[PDB]
Parts: sequence; structure tokens; C-alpha cells
Amino acid sequence: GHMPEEVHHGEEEVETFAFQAEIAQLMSLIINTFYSNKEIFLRELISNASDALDKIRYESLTDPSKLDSGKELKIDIIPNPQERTLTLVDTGIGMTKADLINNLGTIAKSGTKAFMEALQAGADISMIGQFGVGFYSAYLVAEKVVVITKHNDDEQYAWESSAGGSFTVRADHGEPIGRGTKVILHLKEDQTEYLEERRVKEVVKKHSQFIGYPITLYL
Ligand SMILES: CC(C)c1cc(C(=O)N2Cc3ccccc3C2)c(O)cc1C=O
Repeated sequence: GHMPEEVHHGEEEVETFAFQAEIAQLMSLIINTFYSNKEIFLRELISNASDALDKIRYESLTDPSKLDSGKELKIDIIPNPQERTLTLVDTGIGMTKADLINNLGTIAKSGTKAFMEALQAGADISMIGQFGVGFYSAYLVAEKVVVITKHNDDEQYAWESSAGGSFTVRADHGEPIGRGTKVILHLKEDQTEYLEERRVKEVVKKHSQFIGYPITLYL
């Protein structure tokens, strides 16, 4: 053939953005600081999933066709010892691309700044959910976090950050999740206990025993 060259893709495939400084500061705090009960990261992620499931469960009352992307409201947890990943998948309402960028990169500024002020005044890490920013507690155990999300009104997107002050967002051309959010935790070397499922059960039973949706473990 010839050697055509595509000088210009139609649209930027991957976009990289900086966190608001206060979000980056909290992430650095979380990822570098000792905490005696890091298992609370799972409670915070399950709590976000439960809220997203509540959200779609409500809108299904007005519009039952919002469930055409999936009728089951559930949470699945998948440890992968060979990849050192722990994955949380929910069939909640999901996030549009705009809300993915805004919620994780920008408007968490107020909660993260108030939480750091509370920490300086004597609060501790386990209170992070009272400031609406419990998601960042993932970096207690993870060196890298991927968020895959699909909202009925938008396309499936992938967010990722290793807490170096920036994150990337891209169209996800991967396994389609239908609707909801998938959080993939790339675990730190010394936190692989959360790949053992005797441990994961322990943590769910301790912290999330009264979530109103089924939690299934895959191993
Ligand atoms: C990345 C993190 C913040 C997260 C987001 C969602 C999500 O898609 N939301 C959460 C929420 C809450 C209230 C209304 C709508 C939505 C939409 C989720 O299901 C799980 C997590 C795992 O921590």
C-alpha cells in the first residue's frame, strides 16, 4: 500500500488535568500518612456506591425506562491477586463525563479543604465521609485508582490518577458496564491483605452490614 499518515485525530483521545490544589494536598496526605485502620477505605467506596444506587432507584420510580440499562441494583467486589487489583462495581446511576471531571478533579475542593482544616483541629481520617470526599481514602491502600463510569445520558468514560497532582480522562473502549461505576484499586505492595477474601468479608461485615443492596464477592 502507501504510507498515509493521520496528521490530526478528530478529538483528543486522553486529556490530563491537575487537581485543585486542596484536593492534591489531601491526596498527598492520605497516600503518605500512617493510619491504623486503613480498612475504612472499603466502607467509603461502598457508601458512594450505595448513594449512586439510591439515586438510580429513585429515578426508576418516575421513569422505569432508566433501568433499561440494567434492572439489578447491586455491588460486586472482585479481588485479583495476580494483578494486585481490588475492583468495586456498582450498577448505580453513574456519572456523565462532565460530572466525572468536575466531581473528582474540582468541586471536591470545598470538602477536602474543610476536612484538612478539621484534621488540623483534631479530626482523624475515619471522619472523611462526613466531608463528602471519602473516595480519596482509596489511596490509603492503592497507589493508583481507575474509575470507569457509564451514565444513561452519556458514553462510558475512564478516569485515573496515581496522586501525582494530576488525573486523566478518556473515552473507555473497554468491557461495557451498562450503567454504573467501576473502581479499580491498584494496591500498594504492603496492602495485599485486601486481595484475600477472608479479609474482605471481615471488612464488609464490620463496616457495611446494613447497606440496602446485595454485595457479592468474586473469588
Ligand atoms: C468515584 C466515587 C466518587 C464513586 C462514584 C460513584 C457514582 O457513580 N456516583 C456517586 C453518587 C452519589 C450520589 C449521586 C450520584 C452518584 C454517582 C459510585 O457509584 C461509586 C464511587 C466509589 O467510591
